[PDB]
Amino acid sequence: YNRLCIKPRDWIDECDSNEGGERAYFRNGKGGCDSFWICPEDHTGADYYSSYRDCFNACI
Amino acid sequence: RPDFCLEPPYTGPCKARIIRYFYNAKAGLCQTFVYGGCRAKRNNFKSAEDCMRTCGGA
Repeated sequence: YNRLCIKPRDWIDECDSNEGGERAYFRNGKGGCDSFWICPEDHTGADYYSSYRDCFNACI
Repeated sequence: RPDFCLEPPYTGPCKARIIRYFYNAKAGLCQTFVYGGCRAKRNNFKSAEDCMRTCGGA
């Protein structure tokens, strides 16, 4: 099971694309995935799932 | 890594002003904190190297 499916517990704030935010999808614990806009300073550089489909197929 | 590495730094009840290293699990590396001089917990190292060897990836 890929750890990239799980949103890091410390991430609270989101950032818009106009301030460098990058959209990722994580499991939500309710049978699906939800989007999260990652702030540059929180990002790990990992290649998180970038579409709902990829997250759904790998994490649920 | 040992569980004590995930604990917050502990200054303690004494009043000395000694800089020590602790492993900050949120950041992934060792940072400094002020230690009071007595009743140290395990996440307390005298050098950054020793701190990374113990908590970096053990």
